[PDB]
Amino acid sequence: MIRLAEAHAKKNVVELEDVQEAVRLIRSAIKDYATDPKVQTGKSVIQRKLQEDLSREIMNVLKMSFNELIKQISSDIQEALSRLQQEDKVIVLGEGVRRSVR
Amino acid sequence: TLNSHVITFMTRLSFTAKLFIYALLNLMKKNGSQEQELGDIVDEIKLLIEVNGSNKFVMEIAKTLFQQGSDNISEQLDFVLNQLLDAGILFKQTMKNDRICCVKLNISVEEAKRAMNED
Amino acid sequence: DPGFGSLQRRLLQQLYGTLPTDEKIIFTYLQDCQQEIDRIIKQSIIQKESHSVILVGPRQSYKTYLLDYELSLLQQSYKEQFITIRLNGFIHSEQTAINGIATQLEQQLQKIHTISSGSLTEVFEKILLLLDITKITVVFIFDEIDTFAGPVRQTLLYNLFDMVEHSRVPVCIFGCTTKLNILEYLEKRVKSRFSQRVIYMPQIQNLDDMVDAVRNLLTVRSEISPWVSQWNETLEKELSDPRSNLNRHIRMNFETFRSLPTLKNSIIPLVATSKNFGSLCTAIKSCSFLDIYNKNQLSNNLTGRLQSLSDLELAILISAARVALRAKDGSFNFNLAYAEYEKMIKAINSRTIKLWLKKDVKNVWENLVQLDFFTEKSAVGLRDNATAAFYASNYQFQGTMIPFDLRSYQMQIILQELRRIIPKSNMYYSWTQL
Amino acid sequence: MNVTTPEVAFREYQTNCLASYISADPDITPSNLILQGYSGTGKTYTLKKYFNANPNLHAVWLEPVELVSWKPLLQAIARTVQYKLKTLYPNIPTTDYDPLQVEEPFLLVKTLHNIFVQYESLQEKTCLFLILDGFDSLQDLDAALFNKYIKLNELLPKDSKINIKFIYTMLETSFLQRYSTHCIPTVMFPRYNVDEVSTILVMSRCGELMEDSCLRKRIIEEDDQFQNVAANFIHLIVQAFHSYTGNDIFALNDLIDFKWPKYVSRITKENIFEPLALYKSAIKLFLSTDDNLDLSIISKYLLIASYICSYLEPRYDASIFSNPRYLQPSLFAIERLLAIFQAIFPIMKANIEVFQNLSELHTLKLIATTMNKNIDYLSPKVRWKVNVPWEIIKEISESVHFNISDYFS
Ligand SMILES: Nc1ncnc2c1ncn2[C@@H]1O[C@H](COP(=O)(O)OP(=O)(O)OP(=O)(O)O)[C@@H](O)[C@H]1O
Ligand SMILES: Nc1ncnc2c1ncn2[C@@H]1O[C@H](COP(=O)(O)OP(=O)(O)OP(=O)(O)O)[C@@H](O)[C@H]1O
Ligand SMILES: [Mg+2]
Ligand SMILES: [Mg+2]
Repeated sequence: MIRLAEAHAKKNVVELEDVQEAVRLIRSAIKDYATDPKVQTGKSVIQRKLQEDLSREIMNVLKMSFNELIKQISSDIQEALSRLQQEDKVIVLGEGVRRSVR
Repeated sequence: TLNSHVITFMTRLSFTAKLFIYALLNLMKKNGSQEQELGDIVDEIKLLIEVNGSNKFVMEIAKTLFQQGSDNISEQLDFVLNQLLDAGILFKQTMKNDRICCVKLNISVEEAKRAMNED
Repeated sequence: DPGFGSLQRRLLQQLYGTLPTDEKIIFTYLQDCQQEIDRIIKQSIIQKESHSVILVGPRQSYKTYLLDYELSLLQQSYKEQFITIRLNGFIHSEQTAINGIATQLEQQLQKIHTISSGSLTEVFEKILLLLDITKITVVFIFDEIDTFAGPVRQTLLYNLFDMVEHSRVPVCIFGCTTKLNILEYLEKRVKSRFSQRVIYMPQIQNLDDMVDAVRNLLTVRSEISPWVSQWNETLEKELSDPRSNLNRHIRMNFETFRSLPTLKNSIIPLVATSKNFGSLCTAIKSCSFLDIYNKNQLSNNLTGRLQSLSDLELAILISAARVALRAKDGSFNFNLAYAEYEKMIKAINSRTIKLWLKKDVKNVWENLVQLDFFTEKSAVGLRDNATAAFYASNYQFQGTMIPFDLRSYQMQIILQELRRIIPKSNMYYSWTQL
Repeated sequence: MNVTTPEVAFREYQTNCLASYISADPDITPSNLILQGYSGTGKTYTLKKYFNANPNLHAVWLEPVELVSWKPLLQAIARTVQYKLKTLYPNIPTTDYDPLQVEEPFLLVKTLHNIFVQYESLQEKTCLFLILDGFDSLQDLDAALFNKYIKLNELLPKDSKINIKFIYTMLETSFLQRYSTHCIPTVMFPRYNVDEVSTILVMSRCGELMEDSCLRKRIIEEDDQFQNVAANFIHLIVQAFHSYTGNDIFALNDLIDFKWPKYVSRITKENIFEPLALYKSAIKLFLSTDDNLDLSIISKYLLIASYICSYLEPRYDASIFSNPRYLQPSLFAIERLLAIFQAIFPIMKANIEVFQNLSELHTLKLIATTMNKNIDYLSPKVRWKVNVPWEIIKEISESVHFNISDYFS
C-alpha cells in the first residue's frame, strides 16, 4: 500500500485522496470471503434504515445545504434524497440547499 | 381459500425475524445441502453486519442487536427462533446443542425469496 | 399518598387486562379483527346459526384475549342462551377429550336452569345423542388444535365438525392454533365438513400502530385519581416527541421483538417500583429502569456466564476450544483438554501461576457441564413429548459406563466468539487466536 | 400495590422485581412467574425472606425433585392445596377429596374445580401461590410438560374467589429459551462475583463458627476477638479455593467445615493476635484441596492383554508377539484376548482358572461389552472391550514388572 499510494501522486507529498485509492485496489481482491472462500435493499436493509436516518437530521432543523448533511451525518446519500422526492417528502429547491415538506 | 398467507406473513415480521430467513437462504446458495446448522446461521449473521462497519449508517443497528443501546450490556452472541417453529415455516431437530443443530425449511423455497425482496 | 395509590393500581390493571367488559382496551390494528369474530358470535347465539372457524396466528398474538372479550360482552345481555365449553390441545389428550366435553356439559346445564357417568364408551354415546322458545348454542373453544390433527386418525375432529352441518343444534367451534398451514393437517373427510373459514390474525406493520397501542394501555379515561390529568399530559408529551426515551424503546422493540405482551413485561415493574408521583414521571422520561431490565434478561446466557468465571474456569474452556477447533469433528474429552491446559501454563511462566494437579480439575470440569458449556456428542437431551422421555430413561447410554476422562464432549461456543467477549486486559487473550 | 420489600444483600433488583408481580390482588398479579437462575444465585433465600416479612400472602411450597416421575407431581398439587386451604379457613365446611385420583392432566382441572366451588363464601379474592422450587430439576422431563402448566388458568373459572398462581424456579438457560414466545415475566438471577461470594459466607457462617465446641475448648486448654478470627478463616478459604470451586456456595461451604477443626487446633497463645504466624503454621490447609476424605496375578495380566486388543489393530499382531489411547477403545473377541494373554504371560493353557478371572473382571466393571442388562457370555455376536483408563492400567503393569509403554511407542 505504500508503493501504491506513492505511485498515484507521482505531487511531492502524499495526500489523503491518494491513500484511499490504494485501499480500494487491495480490497478489490481480498474481500467477499472470511472463514470460507468460494438484494441489498430488503435483505441487507441499508435503504430501509437510511430513510429514517437522513430524514431525522432534516426534521431536527425545522424543530440545509448538501455539504452540511454529509458533515452532520456519497453515492447512497443522493439516492436516498431521490426516493423521498417521489413520495412528496422533501423539496429540491435547487442544488444549493434543500427544503423539507410543509 | 386459494390464497397463501405464508407470503404475507414473513413480510410483516420484524428485522430480527427477517434477518434469520435471509441468512438461511444465503447459506443454501453456497453449499446446496438443505441442512444448515444453527452455528452457521449465527456466523453468517455477524458476517453481514461487519461488511460496512466503518460506515456510520450500518453501525447504528449494531448497538441494538448486540447491546440494546446500553454500555453495561456486553456484546451478545431466542424469540425469533421459536416463533417460526410454531408457525409451520421453520423446522428444528431434537438436539441438546445450539451449534450443530440442523435447521430445515418446511415451506417452499420459491415463495420464501419473494418476501425478502419486498422489504 | 392516597392519590398515587389509586393511579398506580389503575395503570397496572390496564397492562394486565383485568379491566371489566365495559372498559376494555381495543387497539387500532386489532379493531378490524374483533369485528369479524363478533359477527360469528352474534350469529350463533342470537340468530342461532351453526358456524366453524379456526383462528390461525403466532404466539401471543391476542387470540385468547379476543375470544374472552366476546364471551364477556354476550354474557352481559344473553347469559341464558349459550354455554362455555373450553378445550385444550396440550392438557386434554385423545382419550381425555371425550370425558372433558361431558364434564363441562353437566356443570353448565345446571347453571342455566348423568352425562359423564359410566365407562368411556357410554360417555361418548350420550354425547352423540344430545348434540346430534329456542335452542342453546354450544360454543366450543378449542385451543392448540394442531395437536389433535394427527395424520393417523382424527376421531374428535370428525365428530366435532359433524355437529355443524348435519346436526340441527347450533354449535360454534372456535379453534385456536399456531400453524399457518392448518388446512393440510386435516384429513380428506375432516376438511370436507369444514367451512374453510380461516381468519388470520393481523400483525404490526408500520411504526404508528405500536405507538397507539402503548398510549391506549397507559391512559386513564376515568376520574379516579387527582393525578390522572397530570399523568396524561406527561405520557402524551413523551410519545409525541420522537427524540424522547419512550419512543426509542418502542422503535427498538419494533425491529427486534414486535410483540405487545413482550414489551409489557418491562412497563409493569417500572410503575410498581415508583414510590410517589415524582418518581413515576422521572422513570417515564429518562427510562433508567428499562435499561436495567434489558441487562438482566441477557445476564444468564452464554455471554453473562463467562464474566462469572475465575481464572481456572476460563483457562479450561479456552484450552478445550482449541482442541475441537483443530480437530475434524470437534470431539474432545478430559484427557485432550488437560494436555492443552498443561502446555499453556509452562509456556507463560517460561517468559507464578499455580499449576493444579489432575485431581483438582475434575471439580472444575463438572462445574462447566452444569453451566451449559460442554454438551455430549450425539446426545438428544430433552425429549419432545412424554413418550420418548420414558424410553430414553430405561436405556443405559454408552456415556455413563465409560469414565469421565474418556467422554466425548462438544463446545457450545467456538474460539472465534470467545475472542470478541474477552477484553484485552486479560492474560488469556493471547491463547485465543490459534 | 401494598407490600413490604425486604432488604437482601446484593439482591436489590431481584427483591424489587418480586414485589412488582407478587401481590395480594389477583387483578395486578400475573398467572405465571419464572425465576430463572443457576445454583448458588440465591433463589430460595430471596423468596423465603420475601414471604416471611409479609404474613398476608398465602404461598404453597412444592419440591418436584422429590417426586421423580410426573405422575406424583399432579397428586402433590391437589394434596397441598386442599391442606393449605383447610387450615386457612377452619370455619368453612369443605369436602375432602382423594389426591390419588389425579392420574391425567385433565383430572387436575376437575379436582381443582371441585374445591374452589365450596370456597365462594369469602368477601375479597384471595390468591393461592403455588411455588414450584425446581421445575426443570424433575427426572422425566419433556418439552411438552411446561405447556400443560402455563395454560391451567385458562380452564379455571374466571368467577372464582381463589385463583391459583404458578411460580417456577428454573436452573439452566436453554430450558427457558424453549418457551420465550409465551411472553412470561422472567426474573433472572446472575451469579455472584469474588466480592459478593465472600461477603455472603461471612454473614452466614460467623454465627456458627465462633460458638462451635472446638473453638471454645481451645481457648481454655492453651466476643469481638473471636469474630475477626472466624472472618479471617473464611476470607483465606475463598482466596485459596476461588479457582477450584469457582463461584458456587455449596462447593465453598464444604471446604470450610472440612478445614475448621484442623485450623482451630493450630491456634495457640501467640497465634491469637498475630495473623501472620497463624497462616504459616497451617500452610497445608490452603495449598491443596486435601482430596475429599490386592489383585490376582492372572487378573492383573488379563487387563494388560485387554488394553492392547482394545487400542491396537489385529492385522499387525503377527509381527510383535510372533495416540489411539485418547479415544474410545475398540471391541475384540474372546479368542483374540487369550492369544495375547498367553504370549505376555511368563513361563500355560487356557483352563478354568483363566475364565474364572475373566468373569470376575467384568463384575467389577473393569471391562465393558455390548450389553448392560441380561448379558449372554456364550453368544458369538457379543464382543468385549476394555473399560479402564490409562492411569489405572499403568500402575497395574508396574506391579508385575511388565513394560506396557513400549507397545504403544
Ligand atoms: N382473560 C384475560 N384477561 C387479561 N389478559 C388476558 C386474558 N387472556 C389473555 N390475556 C392477555 O393476552 C396476551 C396475549 O396472549 P393471548 O392469550 O391473547 O394469546 P394466545 O396466542 O391465545 O396465547 P399463547 O400463544 O400463549 O397460546 C397476554 O399477554 C395476556 O396478558
Ligand atoms: N444475598 C445473599 N445473602 C446472604 N445469604 C445468601 C444470599 N444468597 C444466598 N444466600 C445463602 O445461600 C445459601 C444456599 O443458597 P440456596 O441453596 O438457598 O440458593 P438457590 O439459588 O435458591 O439454590 P438452588 O439452585 O439449589 O435452588 C442459603 O442458605 C442462603 O442463606
Ligand atoms: Mg391462547
Ligand atoms: Mg433452591
